[PDB]
Amino acid sequence: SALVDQSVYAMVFTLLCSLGIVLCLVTSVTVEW
Repeated sequence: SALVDQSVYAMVFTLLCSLGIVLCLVTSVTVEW
């Protein structure tokens, strides 16, 4: 969509990044525990 939905596309990207960061923490700790 760089050459052309939403306007601020980074909000969902940041939320997806936060989900990825949070999920990485959850996966690592659970395996160790």
